Amino acid sequence: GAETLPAEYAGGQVARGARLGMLGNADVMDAPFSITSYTARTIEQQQARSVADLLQANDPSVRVVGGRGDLVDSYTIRGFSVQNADVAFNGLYGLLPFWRVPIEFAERVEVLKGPNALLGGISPGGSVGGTINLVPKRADDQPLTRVSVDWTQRGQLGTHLDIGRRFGENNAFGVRFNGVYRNGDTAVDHQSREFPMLSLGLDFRGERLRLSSDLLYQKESLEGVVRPLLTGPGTTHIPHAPDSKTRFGLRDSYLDQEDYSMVNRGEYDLADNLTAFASIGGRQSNYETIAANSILVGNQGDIVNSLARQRGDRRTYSAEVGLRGNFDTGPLRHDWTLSANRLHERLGMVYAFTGMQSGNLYQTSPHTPLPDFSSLDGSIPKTNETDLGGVALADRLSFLEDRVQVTLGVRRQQIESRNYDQTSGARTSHDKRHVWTPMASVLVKPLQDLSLYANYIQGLSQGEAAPMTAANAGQVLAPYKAEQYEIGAKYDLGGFTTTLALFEIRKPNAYTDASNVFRADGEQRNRGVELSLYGEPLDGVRVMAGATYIKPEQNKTGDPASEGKDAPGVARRQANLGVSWDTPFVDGLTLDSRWIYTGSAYVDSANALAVPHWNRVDLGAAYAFQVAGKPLVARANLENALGKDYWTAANGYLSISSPRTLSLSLTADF
Ligand SMILES: [K+]
Ligand SMILES: [K+]
Ligand SMILES: [K+]
Ligand SMILES: [K+]
Ligand SMILES: [K+]
Ligand SMILES: [K+]
Ligand SMILES: [K+]
Ligand SMILES: [K+]
Ligand SMILES: [K+]
Repeated sequence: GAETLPAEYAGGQVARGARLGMLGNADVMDAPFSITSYTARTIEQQQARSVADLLQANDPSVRVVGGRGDLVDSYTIRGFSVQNADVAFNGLYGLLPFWRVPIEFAERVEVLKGPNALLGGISPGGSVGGTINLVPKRADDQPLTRVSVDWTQRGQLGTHLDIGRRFGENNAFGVRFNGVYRNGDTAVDHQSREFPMLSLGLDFRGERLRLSSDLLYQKESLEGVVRPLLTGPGTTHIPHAPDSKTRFGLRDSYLDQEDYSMVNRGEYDLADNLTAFASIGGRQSNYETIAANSILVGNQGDIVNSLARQRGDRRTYSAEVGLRGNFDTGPLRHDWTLSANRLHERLGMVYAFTGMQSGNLYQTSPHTPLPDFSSLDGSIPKTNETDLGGVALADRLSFLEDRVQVTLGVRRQQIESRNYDQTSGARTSHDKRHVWTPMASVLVKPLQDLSLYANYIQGLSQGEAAPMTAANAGQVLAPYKAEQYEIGAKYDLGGFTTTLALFEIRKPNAYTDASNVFRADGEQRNRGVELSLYGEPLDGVRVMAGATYIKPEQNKTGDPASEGKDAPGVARRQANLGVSWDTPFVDGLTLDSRWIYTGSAYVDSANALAVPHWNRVDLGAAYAFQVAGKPLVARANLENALGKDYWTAANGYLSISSPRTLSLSLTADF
């Protein structure tokens, strides 16, 4: 079925399938895309708390910007940015915590590489690099009464309860609750963090009727907020990264960020070859912050911290309804889906940038003045209203005993947004557009264990508004249509799988031309190769490895200083290697190592500002034992074991590494 949880692959660290938006779940070997799905077991073994913790440690395609000391994580995938706000939830946008998705309630975290507008519609944030999808935990038949306690340097103490029960005839009903409370000093100087999280996953499985409800509350409170380093007009070189414990932004920064959501989902089998489905959900997101971005001034590490207060009240609704069925026109099977989706959001987002305070990269900042930001006090006005709605039709044509599979789709995507000035309430912009966006794929299975494939699909982003500097200040540009071609090969030898893919993604870029009109006449052309190996090649020895190579060409810019140069914040080379080993010499003892590599990259489109490659090494240990009939597992995670300090490049800015960080936990099942 479309919604059946894909089984775990050999080794239990990844799964055998993942969601393809409106098409539902597909096995890796029947997906004409590059998909990876990480399991709860991998989450729990690595003591990963966020999407970022997980993807950075394991995935060769994903690299994190911001990091855990910052209020936000973003992701780069196939040399494009992917916003945390663009992470899906069972294939739906707008329902997960806006700045940073927690994963201690997740059964899977999945990554579909490359744009996928046909499959899911436009992402709220306009991301086209790839779609990250979280699958919520459900209650298993066996009852779960799990408690764990944890410690993370320097003094964060936590507790996590995971309780599940199924009930009724044939265990038709499921209830799974997760609660976390984690609090205390982080690894970084003068920083502390509080984190409460509550989730519930509720399901009913009947004969023809399948229902679920997911609820989530979370809050992230920071005392001390790490922020990026911006390049300044005459930066000529990027200083060497400081000790990752140093905190060189605003000493008395804070964040309070709260997200909560609910989504209800259903299917009903109207006949043996016809199923209706729908989902309705929404999200409230409350944001309060004072912090500062650090700006490079000169070239020996001096900075200026540019202070801001930001307050946000964000209210999102997200829904889908559709039909899927199947028929035969002779030797050909049709598996068709007709879907319609809607995201509606009202946001108030106010800010004021006041304060410029001198600091240094190599120094943890002292207490400094907090400007008077009381002009943002009171109720937060509406600053934006957005409505994204689409209708799609797809058909997977299966031929020759399902060994050839041709998928075609088209979607009509509507976009509408209105903006209002934060001070005056004046209507500033109103964008209303539509785009038709198709896909086509083919997959052939020469062997049971070998799949070859090609796809074409697009990605959409809402057009930018012209900066106030420009001749066309305020004017909203047309949507950016990204286009992907990909081919690849997947080979499953039973215990492990190797994949290869080649892609290209072309996308318009906007810039201010030499006559001060902001135009989307730029083109980026990202072409790359991806290689992966995963599974359990020997008994008790699990491996996840991979490497990418990408040429992220700014193939059209006008400006000769940048033309045909590399897009900033996009390393050409990346790789990961992870090994998890059950020691045959001690019962219950498993040892993990990981190596993460990121090649050199640039911060600027002229490519005068390069930042070096980097390496991180992680070490883990888990020890499973019994006490009084009950299973316990003690774990250790050592992230960045070598204590390396490194910049991650982005476009016009960089984010500092986290320090060497030890986590310990004990888990008990009752
Ligand atoms: K899934
Ligand atoms: K890995
Ligand atoms: K970012
Ligand atoms: K998308
Ligand atoms: K959008
Ligand atoms: K957004
Ligand atoms: K824990
Ligand atoms: K706005
Ligand atoms: K590069």
